[PDB]
Amino acid sequence: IPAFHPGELNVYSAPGDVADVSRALRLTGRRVMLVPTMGALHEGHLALVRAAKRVPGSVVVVSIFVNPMQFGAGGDLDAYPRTPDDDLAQLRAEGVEIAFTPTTAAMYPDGLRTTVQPGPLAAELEGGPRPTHFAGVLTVVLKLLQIVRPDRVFFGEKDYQQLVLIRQLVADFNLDVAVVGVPTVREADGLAMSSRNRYLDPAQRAAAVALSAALTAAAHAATAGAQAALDAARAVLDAAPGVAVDYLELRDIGLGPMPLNGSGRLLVAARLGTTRLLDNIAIEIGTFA
Amino acid sequence: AIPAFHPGELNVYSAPGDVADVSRALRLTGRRVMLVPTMGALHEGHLALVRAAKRVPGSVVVVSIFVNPMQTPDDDLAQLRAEGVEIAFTPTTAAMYPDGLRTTVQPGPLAAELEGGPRPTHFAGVLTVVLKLLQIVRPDRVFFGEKDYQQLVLIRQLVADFNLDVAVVGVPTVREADGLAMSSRNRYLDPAQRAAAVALSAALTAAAHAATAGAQAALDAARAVLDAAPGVAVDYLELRDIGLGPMPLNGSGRLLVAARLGTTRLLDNIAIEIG
Ligand SMILES: O=C(O)c1ccc2nsnc2c1
Ligand SMILES: O=C(O)c1ccc2nsnc2c1
Repeated sequence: IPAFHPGELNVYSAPGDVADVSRALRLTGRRVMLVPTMGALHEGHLALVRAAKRVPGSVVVVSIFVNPMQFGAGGDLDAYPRTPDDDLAQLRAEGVEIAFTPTTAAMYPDGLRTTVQPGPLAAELEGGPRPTHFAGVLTVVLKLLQIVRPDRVFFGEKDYQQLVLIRQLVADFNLDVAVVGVPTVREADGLAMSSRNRYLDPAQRAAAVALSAALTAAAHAATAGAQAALDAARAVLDAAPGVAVDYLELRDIGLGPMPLNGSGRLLVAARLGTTRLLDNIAIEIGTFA
Repeated sequence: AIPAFHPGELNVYSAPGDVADVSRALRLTGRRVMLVPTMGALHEGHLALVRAAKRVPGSVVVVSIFVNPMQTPDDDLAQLRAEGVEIAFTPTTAAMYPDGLRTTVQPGPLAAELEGGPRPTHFAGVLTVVLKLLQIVRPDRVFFGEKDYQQLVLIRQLVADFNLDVAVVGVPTVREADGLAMSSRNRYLDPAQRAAAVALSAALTAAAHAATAGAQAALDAARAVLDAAPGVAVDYLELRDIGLGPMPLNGSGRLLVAARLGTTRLLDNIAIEIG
């Protein structure tokens, strides 16, 4: 065990260090909560930390790691926002006791060798033109769960397809961890919080409200059935200046090889300039809404 | 409430949640959980894995028996009983794959080589079920035979690459009196094939002793012995480093062979020390 100073923020970069501290904590009965992040932390992340914190006897581990394997070549990786000074200040403000900030060399000492192969859901939606993306995400989340061995792991619903694939990973590999999905945190106008919102100029920021407006409109229209819901969202997106829709799809909650029944998820992805935004919402169809 | 566990008797569990609960409860009581994965049809080679697991102080031995569709019950169970194994884990296919084949493990490029030649997806299946069994049973140590050497290397890659907290223990191949590596396939060999099959081990041990004269003398001694046998179709005979990369100029390596006798595919491998 490296030093662990309770009541303050302990930062570990070595996987063996956080693994040893985590195990020692669990053996003294603390329940270890993991919040995996890519840093550039905002209130949507602090909502995950806060949910983890309110679990009785919890110690919270927040990982910060910009995982190269979920990024495609073509500039995305070098462009991802890195603000580590701010990130650690926020965690200290929140009373988090452990930040895990591994190096690429420590995570990938053998490059890409054994990896996770997701099911067919990973080839759709965000995965369509980024066919290796979710293999990257599931591989890193598997390693983070094995290093930290948390009791529960916390993800935002904003990246809903990712949350679903993570539940698949946990079920399919019999992982002994509870996956907690936490509702999206939104700006006062409805804009889903995201580290990539910083890339919208004032006009794009004004226009971006159309995603959440479209989704909320669709959720209320849905008393009138699926067609109405989808046509309401499309009309709102169509009225928004310079919002370029990539997909808008209504699916079952598990996103899967089941037809939509009464409860669904409506998902949108759109480009504003170069910035791609995602959002989604729970939908109840007809009698159900 | 934890399922029933009776110390000193064979406790059989078919439900993954049950063996998980019992393994967790036992480890908290000061036992060290040892896992021996098998596909049943047990022979002396499997009992040597059991015996290695049993000698760890505080051990409780978990033997899984599961025919992995992706890669006699009573008799197997009696053998485990006679060895004093306290837990057998006998899941159905449905209990292991309740959502079918969905998230799986993709091995590194080693899985494309050697055995991965005729069976390109074989090792994805083995690594997937191995990862699952490790997560269900969460053993301190997991035991595999050296006879499936490439499999063992790939397991060790799985464990390192996914940061798994288990010790992988490789146990030397158990052999018949004439050196033939034990395998349930040996029983299909007719008398002429069984007599010729001894060339695999004879070639390898000849090479291991010829290796004081260097790598080419070792390979040439092994080929000469295989060349002296009738009806032995050699699929490969390769000298690699101990992690199955390229053999270095000297130092430790491993020599692997595979051959077909009739319809039966046999494999064998041995440590080699170059010069
Ligand atoms: O930073 C996040 O929003 C985030 C969201 C999902 C993640 N999966 S692994 N690391 C992740 C980080
Ligand atoms: O029965 C065996 O010889 C055997 C050998 C290796 C295995 N990896 S998973 N299940 C396995 C079973």
